[PDB]
Amino acid sequence: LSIGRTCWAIAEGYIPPYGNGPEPQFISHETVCILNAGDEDAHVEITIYYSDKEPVGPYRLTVPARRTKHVRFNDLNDPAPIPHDTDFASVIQSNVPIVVQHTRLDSRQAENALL
Amino acid sequence: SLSIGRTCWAIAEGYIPPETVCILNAGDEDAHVEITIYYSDKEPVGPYRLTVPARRTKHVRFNDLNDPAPIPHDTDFASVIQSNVPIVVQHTRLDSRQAENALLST
Amino acid sequence: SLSIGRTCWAIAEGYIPPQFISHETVCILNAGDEDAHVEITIYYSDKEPVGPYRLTVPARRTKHVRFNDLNDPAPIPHDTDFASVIQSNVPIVVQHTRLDSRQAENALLSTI
Amino acid sequence: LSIGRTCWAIAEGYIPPETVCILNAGDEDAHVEITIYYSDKEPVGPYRLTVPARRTKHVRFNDLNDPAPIPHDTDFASVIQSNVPIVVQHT
Repeated sequence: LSIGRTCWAIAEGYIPPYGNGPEPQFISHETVCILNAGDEDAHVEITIYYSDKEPVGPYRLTVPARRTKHVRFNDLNDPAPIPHDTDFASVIQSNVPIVVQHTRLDSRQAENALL
Repeated sequence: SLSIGRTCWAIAEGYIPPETVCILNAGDEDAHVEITIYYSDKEPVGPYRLTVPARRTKHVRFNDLNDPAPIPHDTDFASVIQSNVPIVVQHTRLDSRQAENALLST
Repeated sequence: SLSIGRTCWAIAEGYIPPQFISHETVCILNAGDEDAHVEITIYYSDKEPVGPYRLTVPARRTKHVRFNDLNDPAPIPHDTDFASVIQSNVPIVVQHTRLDSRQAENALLSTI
Repeated sequence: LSIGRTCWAIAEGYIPPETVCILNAGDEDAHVEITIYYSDKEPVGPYRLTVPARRTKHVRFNDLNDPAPIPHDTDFASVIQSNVPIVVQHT
């Protein structure tokens, strides 16, 4: 039923600078993979920390009971989008235990060992 | 002997191309493992039974899982490993070599 | 007032040799309300540990530290396997990418 | 003045046709004993080795030979024990 905990911290965080186009496959698709094996919906709140400015408010998001959910940091926008080419860190909190795992590059980038 | 590890483990990442779970049972009692696969859009897929004998290790390829059903490829999943006795569970996602020598193969 | 993390961390691995490439970095987070006075110690396989590398991580702030940028007491010999111990007066969260995984990712990334 | 613990386990192990990085930030030498586990046969005796006080030490599994060398192209696992706390990391 309830595996994991309600508070996770990720000291690393970085979205490489790109142009005004769609982020490239050769870039840090830094994602936060979350699992909620529980029977109650997980109301996740993410806080981003920086090296020079104050923390950016609660980024709400939900992870349905008995479900997983990958969250690209780049896709975060409310309250605000994360400044690219900036070192950040994050804290993930939930009402129910969840399992969190940071990935610097998602699954389908590794799917390129094909040559 | 040793009863290292725990009876419950969770792996948030899981993805098969068109990953292995390494388990160690340093204990004296056989480990009756039950694996549950979670998805992002559908309900969990039933208990995948398996056994890890006492004082033995065992590498389980997720692709080799088939009963209740095979794991859909090109699909992001997650898993929960449970045992009656403490076991040590580990997962490696990015093969250092196969990645380091794929670059060479430009 | 997130008093998350602990006052002591250790990294068994350590090794110094575009933009999308990462390297020997120690990312630290201090979600607390008190400034973090971090002290890093570097260990080697053949010589004694190199003194306290002081550094500060302000309350409610993060901070990435390149091992290469460490210089006082002294710079870390490149092409040398080392390890480190990070201590603080207040709880901090410390994260480092396992050398192998790092090199590997950069390999896949490089690959056009 | 010690970090880490006296026991570590590694579920993965494989030498194709892997290094254990240890750190001993303590003031007492660490007498490490490694046990290799397999999927079909019993565990292979104590592989002794020492990690000097305030020192690190990388140990290639391939370099292990006493009691015996580790069969290549074979999936194995290991348990690392010490008389004093050490920090271990598989690579």
